[PDB]
Amino acid sequence: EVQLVQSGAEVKKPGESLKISCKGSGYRFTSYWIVWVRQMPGKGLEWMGIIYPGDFDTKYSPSFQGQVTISADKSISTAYLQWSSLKASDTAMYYCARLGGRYYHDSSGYYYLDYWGQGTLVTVSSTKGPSVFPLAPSTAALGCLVKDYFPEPVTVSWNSGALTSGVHTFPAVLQSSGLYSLSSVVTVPSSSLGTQTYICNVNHKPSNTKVDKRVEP
Amino acid sequence: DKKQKVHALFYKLDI
Amino acid sequence: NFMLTQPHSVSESPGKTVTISCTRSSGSVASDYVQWYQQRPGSAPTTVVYEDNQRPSGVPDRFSGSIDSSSNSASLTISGLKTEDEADYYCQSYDNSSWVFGGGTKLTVLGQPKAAPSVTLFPPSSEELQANKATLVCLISDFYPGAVTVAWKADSSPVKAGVETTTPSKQSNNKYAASSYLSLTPEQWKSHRSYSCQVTHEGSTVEKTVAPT
Ligand SMILES: *[C@@H]1O[C@H](CO[C@@H]2O[C@@H](C)[C@@H](O)[C@@H](O)[C@@H]2O)[C@@H](O)[C@H](O)[C@H]1NC(C)=O
Repeated sequence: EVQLVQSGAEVKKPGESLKISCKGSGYRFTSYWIVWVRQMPGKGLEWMGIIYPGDFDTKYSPSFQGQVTISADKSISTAYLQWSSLKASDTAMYYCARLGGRYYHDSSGYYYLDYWGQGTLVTVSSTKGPSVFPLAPSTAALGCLVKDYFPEPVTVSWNSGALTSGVHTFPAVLQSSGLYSLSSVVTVPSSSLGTQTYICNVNHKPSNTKVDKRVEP
Repeated sequence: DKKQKVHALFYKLDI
Repeated sequence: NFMLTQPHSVSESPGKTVTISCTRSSGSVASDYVQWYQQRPGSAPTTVVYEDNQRPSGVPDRFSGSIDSSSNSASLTISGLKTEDEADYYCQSYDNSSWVFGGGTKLTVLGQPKAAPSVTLFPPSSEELQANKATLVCLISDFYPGAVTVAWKADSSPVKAGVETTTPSKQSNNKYAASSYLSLTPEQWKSHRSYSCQVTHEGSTVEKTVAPT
């Protein structure tokens, strides 16, 4: 049974080096190209490069040339992807895949990726508590903006958890600055605005941050 | 011709 | 050098047929072979078409690739749609030894009726403005399928810089939510009559607007 098995998830810091692996079994490793593909979170597939283990022939995407090294060790049937100095932007899922097909130099020959590794997640990432701003109402909707924190997670409750119906807490944006922000909104009886008090409770444990923000018209 | 291109890309005869 | 452009999303009910296009931006599509990949959420991709119209062993004959030179496009047809076909699909070709992927298309196999987004837009708070910052918050929820596009307007002109938008995420009712944030200086905020968050879903655009007052 042909199998490509990749190494486990990696958590690193920028400036560090890293080498992840893709081991092939169930076939002659040196006879088939291995492709590497990157996929940043929530984004599409990007071709990184390709190596033929038999003679170490290697090609890189122009956008990854000089940024990363692709290699192979015949003796243990393993392909590698490695960086000299990781950047936060290297945070992605990385897949290897075998180029199978019919390696004949005539019109019957063909090539396609017929087996894939399971992927290796590489996360390359100091802590900061958020600023919390009331989003005042103007059926009524009111909320809290949780601005510029790091890292995840952040918890939001309303009225110390007494208020849960109508609450929508949104997943965080990861900003180009590298900081996270999220918002929580609750829809309440517009007639209750003058009667009921609304407080969002924001907790960011990594920074020992606890903010209670009253939200009023 | 598309075939010629992929052969140029990929064809290998292993030792 | 070229790009491959795909629709952001397509959908149909079970049993129906869907087509996903892949348009080559420059050069003829027939000049280089096109492959297609299926990627189910959280899983590795699998190849579903190679060399334009060849079906790999193990792939159901419901999947078929073709080339249309007249529109400079490749297409993936998925026939007799099944719930398990729900996935992102990527086309791929070659640019002088380098592999080029299309941006991906989210295929949704409809499991409930299409639902338009609920949108709430908040202006920057007094508190933020006093802290010399300004953020407009556009919250988008209960849409299905899970794909929207968000554009911002300063008055009626497009804003590009300062916009950051989440990917859609599934809610507990199996509809989707997203959010978009527009960063501004307090000066910019006061300098226009209004700002607008415009959310387009299944060809239909939901808009919200706030104003300094
Ligand atoms: C296309 O490019 C060929 C070599 O390109 C190089 O290899 C690829 C994989 C990338 O790593 C790239 O950065 C390298 O420069 C040339 O030999 C060939 O002449 C080029 N063909 C045309 C038509 O431009």
